[PDB]
Amino acid sequence: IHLQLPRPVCEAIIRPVPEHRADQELSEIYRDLKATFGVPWVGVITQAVAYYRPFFAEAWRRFAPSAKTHFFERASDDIRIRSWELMGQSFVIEGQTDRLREMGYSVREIGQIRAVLDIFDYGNPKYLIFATAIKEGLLSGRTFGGAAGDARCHFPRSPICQIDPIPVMVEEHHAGGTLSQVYADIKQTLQLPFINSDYKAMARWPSYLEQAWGALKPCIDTPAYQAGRFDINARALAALDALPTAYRMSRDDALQAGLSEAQTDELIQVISLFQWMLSGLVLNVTHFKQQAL
Amino acid sequence: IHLQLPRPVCEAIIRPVPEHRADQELSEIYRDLKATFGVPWVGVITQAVAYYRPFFAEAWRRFAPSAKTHFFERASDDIRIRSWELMGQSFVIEGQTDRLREMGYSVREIGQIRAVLDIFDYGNPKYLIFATAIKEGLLSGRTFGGAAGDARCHFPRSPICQIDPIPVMVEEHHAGGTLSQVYADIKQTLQLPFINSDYKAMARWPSYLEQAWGALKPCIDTPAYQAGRFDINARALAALDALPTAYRMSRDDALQAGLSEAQTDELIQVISLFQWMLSGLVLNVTHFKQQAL
Amino acid sequence: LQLPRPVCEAIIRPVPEHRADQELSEIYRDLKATFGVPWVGVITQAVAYYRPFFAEAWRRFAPSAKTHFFERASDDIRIRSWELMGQSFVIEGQTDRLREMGYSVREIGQIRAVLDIFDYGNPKYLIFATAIKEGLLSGRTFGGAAGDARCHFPRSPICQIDPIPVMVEEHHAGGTLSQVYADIKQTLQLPFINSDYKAMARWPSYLEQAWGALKPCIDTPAYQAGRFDINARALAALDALPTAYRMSRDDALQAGLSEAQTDELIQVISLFQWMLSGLVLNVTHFKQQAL
Amino acid sequence: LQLPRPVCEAIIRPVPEHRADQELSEIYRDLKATFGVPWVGVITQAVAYYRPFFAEAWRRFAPSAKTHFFERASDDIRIRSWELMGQSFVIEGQTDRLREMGYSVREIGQIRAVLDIFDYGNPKYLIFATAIKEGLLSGRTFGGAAGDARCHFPRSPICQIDPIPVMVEEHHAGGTLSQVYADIKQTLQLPFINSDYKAMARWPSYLEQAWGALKPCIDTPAYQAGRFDINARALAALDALPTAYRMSRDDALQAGLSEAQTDELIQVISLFQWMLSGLVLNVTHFKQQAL
Repeated sequence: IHLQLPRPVCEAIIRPVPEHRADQELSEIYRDLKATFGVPWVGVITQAVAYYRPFFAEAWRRFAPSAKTHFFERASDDIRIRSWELMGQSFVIEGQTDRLREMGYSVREIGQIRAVLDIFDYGNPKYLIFATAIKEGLLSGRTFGGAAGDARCHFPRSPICQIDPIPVMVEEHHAGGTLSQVYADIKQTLQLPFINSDYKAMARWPSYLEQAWGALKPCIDTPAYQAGRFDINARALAALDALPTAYRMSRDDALQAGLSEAQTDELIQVISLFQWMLSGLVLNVTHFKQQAL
Repeated sequence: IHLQLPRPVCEAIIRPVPEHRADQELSEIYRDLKATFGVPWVGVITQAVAYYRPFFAEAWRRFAPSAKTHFFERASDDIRIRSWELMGQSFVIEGQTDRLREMGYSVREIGQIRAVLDIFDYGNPKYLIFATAIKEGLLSGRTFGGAAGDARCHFPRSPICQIDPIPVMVEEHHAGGTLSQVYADIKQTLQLPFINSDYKAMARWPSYLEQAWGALKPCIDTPAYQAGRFDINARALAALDALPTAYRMSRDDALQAGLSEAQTDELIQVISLFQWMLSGLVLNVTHFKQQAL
Repeated sequence: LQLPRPVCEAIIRPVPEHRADQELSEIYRDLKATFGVPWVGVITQAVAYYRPFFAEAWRRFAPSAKTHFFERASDDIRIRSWELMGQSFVIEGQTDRLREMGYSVREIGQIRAVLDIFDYGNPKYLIFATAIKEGLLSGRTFGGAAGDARCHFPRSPICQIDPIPVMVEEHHAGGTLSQVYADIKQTLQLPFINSDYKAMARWPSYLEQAWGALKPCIDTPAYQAGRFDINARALAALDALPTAYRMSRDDALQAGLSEAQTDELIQVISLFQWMLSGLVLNVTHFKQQAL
Repeated sequence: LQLPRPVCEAIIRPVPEHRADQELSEIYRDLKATFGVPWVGVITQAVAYYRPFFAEAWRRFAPSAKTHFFERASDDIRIRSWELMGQSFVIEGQTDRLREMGYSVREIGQIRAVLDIFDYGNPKYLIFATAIKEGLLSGRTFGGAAGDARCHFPRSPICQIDPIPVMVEEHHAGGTLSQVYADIKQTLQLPFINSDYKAMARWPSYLEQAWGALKPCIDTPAYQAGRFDINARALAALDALPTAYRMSRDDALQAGLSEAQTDELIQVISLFQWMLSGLVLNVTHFKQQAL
C-alpha cells in the first residue's frame, strides 16, 4: 500500500559516551572521526557504539579509508539532496521565519538557528551510512565494496570542514521540567529511548524547538514520510555496496576485537535501532531547514 | 539596626539594545567597550543606556580614558575581592559540586560552569563603577576625579583579556515554561523588571541555574547581605571619586548630546535602578562561585 | 593546447581585508559565507577597487554561487586538477624532507590544512572570474536554464569562514622572502603575490621547498595543456549557471562605472582569470607533494 | 648595579608545544590555564625535559600561582618595568614609520595585541623561574605565611589561553630572518630565540624595525640597573609566596632525577632566570615603541 520501514526490536540498554565524559584515548578516536567526517559533533550513534570500545576502534579503523574519499562525500551529499527533494515534493512546508520574528527572534538569531540546522543537514547522512555499514557487517558477515572502478572515487573528498566548536546541546540532565516534556514527546513520537544531538542543539532555543517540532510532528509516519524514509534507507544500503575500500566487520571480527558473545548480541540491537532512527532524522532535519528558509 | 541600600523608584520603561540586534554603528561602540573592559559581553546596563544613543556614545567617550587605566583595573578587582571576603565571612556556603555530579554533570561540564561564572565575577565590578559614574554625573552635575596623584595610576591596565565569544544566554523570548517561572522568581525576589546576563548564561544549564539560585535565594536581603551590599556600593562611589581622568556628564551635557528633557529624566531613573542592581549582582555571583568551588 | 597570457597595462589595486571599510567588509563577509571560504581572493580584492561594478556583479552571481550546481562544478575542477597533475607529473613526496628539516607531525598537518583551503576555494574564484570577464567581453547572458531541479538546490552546507589565514604580506616580508616572491612573480608572470603563497610563507623554509619542487613544471607542455583543460571547465561551468548571469559593458555603466574604468577593469579581470587556471594546478602540486 | 650572566655548559632541550606528547600536553594546558596565558614559555619547555622534576615543581608552585598575591606581584613587575623604561630611556613612537612601510591600523592593532600577551605573562614565568632556581640552589622553603588572608584568594579570573601565538620557529625561518635571530642570540647572549621574538617575526619587517630600536639600549648602565631591580622584585615575590614552596636538590632526587641531571638542570634554569629579567624590559620597550 505504501513503503514502510520497520522498526527493529531493541531491549538492549543504550550507553552513549558523550564527548564531555570521554577519556583521552576515546577522545582521540572522536577527534579523528570528526576530522574525517568534517563535522563538529560526535553522533549519539557513535557514542553508543563506543561503549563497546574495541569494536568501535576497529570498525572505525576499517571504515575510515572509505570515509576519506570523494565517493563517500558524494554519496552522503546525494542523500541530503534526495531528502530535500522528497520533503519538498510531498509536504507543503510553510515558512516559520515571520512567526519567529513575531516571538522576538532577531535576524542574527534566526541566522544562528539556520547554521545549527546546516551542521546536521550535512553530517547526518555520513552517520547514516556508517551505521548501515556497522549493522549490515554484523548481521551478514559480508565484505562490502572495494570494487575500485572509477579511479576518481578513491580521490580525497572535498577538503573543507568545520570541526569546532562542539555545538551547544541541552543534555537531558541539563534540562528543566518543560523541556523534559518536549524531550518525552519526541522520544515517544519517534519511538526512541534517547534524544538526538540535533534536538538538543535546537533546544538552546526552547521556544524555537517547540515551534519547529510542533510543525514537524504531524508529518511523522504519514504515508509520504514513511515512503520517503524507506527510500532514504535504500540509498544508504546502496552506498554500503559501493564503498571504495572494502569493509568487513562481522560477529567473529567483533569477538576477535574483544567483545563477548553477549555484548555482540547487545551491540547488534543497539546499532539496528540507531540505523533505523537515522533515516528518519535526515527527513526531520530537512523539514526543520525548509521551515526556516 | 543595619546598613541597607534603598531601591530607587523606576517607573521608566527599560529598552535594552541587545548585541544580536545592534546596528553597525552601535556594534562598534559595543566592541570598544568590551575590548576596553576586557570582557566578552555587553552588560544590560550598557544595553539600556544605549537606547539613549548619543548620551551613551558621549558618556563612554568620557569614561573610556579612565577605564583603560591601572587604577580602574585595580579598583574593579578590589571590589571582586571585597565581595569574596564579605560573603565568605557572613555566610556558610555549602559546596554544590557533589550534588551537580549526582545530577549527572561531568567534571568538564562543571568546569565550563565555573568559567562562565568567572566572566561575570571579573566584569561586573567594572560595570558597577561605570553605572555609578553615569548615575552620579547626571544627578550631581559634578566633575569626578582627574587628580594628580600616583603616576602609576595612569599606566595601562593589566593587558590580557577575553572578549570572544559572547556567552550563550537564554533570552526571555528563547525561554519556555519553567525557565520563565525561574526568571519570574528571580525578578520578583531581586525586584527587577529584567533578567541579568549572568542568569541567562547560567540558564544554558537550566537544572544548574535552578540549584544555584535556590541556594542563593534565602541569603537575599538578610542583614548580612544588605550590609554587604551597602559596602560594595560605597566602594563603587569611592572609585568614582578617584578616577584618573576627569569625568563630567551632566543633565546639560545630556541635553547638548541631543537628549530631550524628558529622555534625560527617564535615563536618570533607568541608570539608578541598574546602579542599585549591580551591587547585589556582584554578591550573587560571588555566592554562585563559592558554591561551585 | 595553450592559454596565452593577456595584455595588462592596467595597474592592479587590491583592497585587502585588513584595510576594507565597513561597507566593503560586509560584501567581503557575504562572499566568504557564500563560497564557504575563510579568505577574500586577490581577484575579488582587485575587482573591489571598481566597487559599484563589484557589488552588482556579486549581486548577480551570488544566486548561482549558493547552488548545488556551483558546489559540484567547482569540486569537479578540483578533481580534474588532481587527475591531471597526477597523470602528467612525477610528484615526489616531500614529507620526509620536511621532517628532516625539523617539522613535526602537527606542523605538517597544519601545512596540509592551509593547502586544503585553497584546494577547495580556488575553483570557485576561477568560475566567478570567468563569469566577470566573459560577461564584460561578450555582453552575453550565461545560464538560467531550469533543467534538472536539483541543480538549483542549496549547496552542501558546511563551511570554514574563520579565521582569515595567516598571510605574510609583501610589506611584512624581509629580504630573502621578498626574493622568493619576486621569483614567483617573474616565473608566473604576475604583478602580485597570491594569497596561497603568502599563507605558505608563514613557514618560509616550507614555501621555498614547495615552490622549488613546483617551479620547473611551470609552462612545460603538459602544464599548459592541463591549464587549457582547467580553463575550458570554467567556461563550461559559466554556460551552465543555474541562475542567469549577465553583466556587460553597458551594465557596468549603469552600475556607476565610466567607460574608461570599464576598459581598465577588463584588463584586470582578464589577467586574474588567466592566472587562476594555473593557481589551481600549482596548489594541486603543493598538495600532492605534501601527501 | 649589575646582573652577571651565569655559566651554562648544559645543552638546552626545549619540548615545544607542537611536539609534546599527551601527558606533557596536559601539564602544559594546566600551566597555561593557571597563568592565564596562551603560550608555554621556553623556560618551561626546557625544564620539561627534566619531566619528573617539572611535574613536581609545578605541582608545588601551582597553588601560589592561582592566588591574588601572585597576580598582583606579577602585575607589579610589569608596572615596575613600564616605570623604569619610561624614566630611563627616550623611546620614540614607531607607529608612523610602520604606517609608512604599509602597515594598516588593524595590523598595528594585531601587533600590539601580541606584545600585550608577553607584557602580561613574562613576569609570571620570571617568578616561577626564580622559584625553581633558588629552590635548587638554596634548598630553602619559601613563603607559606598566613598574613593577609586576601593574599590567598583566587586571582583575577579572566584569561586568554585559547590560541597559541603564531611563532616563526628557527626551522621555519630562512635566510635573512635567520640572521636577525643570530643577532638577537649574540646581543642577548642566548643559545635560543624567545617565543616573544618568534611571534613578532610573523611580521618580519616589523621585527627588524623593533629589534633595531631596542638593541642600542641593551646593557647600557640604565638597562643593567633596571634589570637588577626587576630581578630583585622576583626574589621578593618568591619570599612572599602564599603557599610554601620547597624543591631542593634532594627533592629533585626523590622526584626521579639523578644527581648529574640535577646539576645540569641548575645550569639551565640559571640561564633562563637571568634571561627573563632582560626579556621583561625588552617587551616593555617594544610595547612603548608601539603606543
